[PDB]
Amino acid sequence: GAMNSSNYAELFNNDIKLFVDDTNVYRVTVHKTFEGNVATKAINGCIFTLNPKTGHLFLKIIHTSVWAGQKRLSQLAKWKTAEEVSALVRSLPKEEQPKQIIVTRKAMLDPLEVHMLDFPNIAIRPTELRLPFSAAMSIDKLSDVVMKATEPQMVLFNIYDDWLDRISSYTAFSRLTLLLRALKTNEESAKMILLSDPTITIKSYHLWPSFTDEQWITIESQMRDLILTEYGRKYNV
Amino acid sequence: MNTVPFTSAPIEVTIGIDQYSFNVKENQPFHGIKDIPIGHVHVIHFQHADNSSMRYGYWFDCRMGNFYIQYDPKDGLYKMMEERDGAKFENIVHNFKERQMMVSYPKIDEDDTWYNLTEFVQMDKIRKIVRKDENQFSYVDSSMTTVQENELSDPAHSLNYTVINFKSREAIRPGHEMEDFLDKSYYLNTVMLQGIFKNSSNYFGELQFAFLNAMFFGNYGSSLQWHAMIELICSSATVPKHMLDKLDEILYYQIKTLPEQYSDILLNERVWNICLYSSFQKNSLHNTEKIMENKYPELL
Ligand SMILES: O=C1CN(C(=O)C2CCCC2)CCN1
Repeated sequence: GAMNSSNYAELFNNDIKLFVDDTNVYRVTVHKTFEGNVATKAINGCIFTLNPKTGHLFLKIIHTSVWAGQKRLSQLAKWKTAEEVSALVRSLPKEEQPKQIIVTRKAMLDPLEVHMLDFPNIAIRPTELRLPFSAAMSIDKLSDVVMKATEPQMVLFNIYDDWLDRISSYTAFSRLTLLLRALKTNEESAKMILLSDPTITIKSYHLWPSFTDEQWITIESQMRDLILTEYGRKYNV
Repeated sequence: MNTVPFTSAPIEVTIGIDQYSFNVKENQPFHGIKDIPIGHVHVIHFQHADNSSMRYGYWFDCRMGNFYIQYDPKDGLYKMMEERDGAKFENIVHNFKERQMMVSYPKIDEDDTWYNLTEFVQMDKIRKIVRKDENQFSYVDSSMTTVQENELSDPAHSLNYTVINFKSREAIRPGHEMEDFLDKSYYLNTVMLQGIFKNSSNYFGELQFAFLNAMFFGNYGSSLQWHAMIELICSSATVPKHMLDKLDEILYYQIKTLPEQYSDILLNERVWNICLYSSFQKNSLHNTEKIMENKYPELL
């Protein structure tokens, strides 16, 4: 059934699974019209589909043309998400198809179940984990490719860079979720932490800086301080 | 009028006939039910005084044969049987009538309740849902499961209602996943009505039969089928006007007949609130919404 803290090591076992996050599929800016009414303007979005074991990110860019002339876009966005995940699954060789797909928001369950009826053996699951994948658009290279897209496009990333050469997938996921949580809580400060030292750079083929092991320990503590700092600023503690 | 004689009543029992109930005491001089209206199906049903476990009963139509009830002390239940010797049967009934050993099916000038609960119910369709071809009548009880319940166990003792499943490939056309899930018209009109039931009369008949098995036997899978068949219509944006009007009448009489005290267990809060207040047909069931709001406003 649902995925939570009791069955967390299951994420890193050898059954292929994907997280699906739809929080950046339908994105808008709200503004005033010349008549002083309010209107939305859609901007490009993305489906965040992640294999937590390998780091493979299937970033399906959602171009604003897909909303043209459509109604009830926040509902359509869930179904378009399920449509695209189902298309991705069908495009993968059998031995690469997931055994489970975990949706980060429970409103994605029925859309995805309905689109995956052809795959009765793939489990569609919710989770009680609150994951910070909404912050994916705070990663500059992902935000850039989304905003520059002129048409529907799928781009493939490893969201863990080369970390798996040195650490386990459990530890890599822990790092990723800590970085994203910090980018979500105070983006300016998080990016300042990540980029305050010009001698540590982001390789062309990577998403995050090329930190040594000791430097990741420092970075990771600064991120926890920031999350604790903002927690204090928020609740006045 | 027709008659269902009883050989005897050796055990104390509450006997139902259609929407009526009456008590027979152990070894009371009871020999059956007379004045049964020709033209409708009927159900004769039983709840033993010493073990309310297993309500059970028989769906029959007197036009199809001469039927009687006889207690079996081995299997421990009142059994329906057919008498083929028509002169034996007529002779028996006449003696019991002459001795006034039969309770009379009530004839009421101002009530059309049973007709309105069985309008579309046919014995021939009951016998395809309840499979036992060597009898012209159909046994149902509290415990019998449905084919759908059996997929999620004895196949001979099952209720073979039409399977309805909203997250199934039958319900959802490739490429219309959102459309078909949010608006079930395709599943209702093409798959079920044109494809499986052939007409809305047969659809309503199964819906009505399911309700009555839910109410009279507490049959849980029957209640599930009745609610699924309501929800499929209410969740369809395109339903012929005559079906919506008739559905409102069907449901009105069903809610009207429901024992007030059983509504907690025979009515699904989610389905009813969805159907009356959120669904495409939320404004198309005026009679049903009015009786529900006045009779069971707690459920809503
Ligand atoms: O089956 C029967 C008939 N009875 C009636 O007609 C009573 C119940 C409602 C109508 C008055 C009770 C005796 N048994």
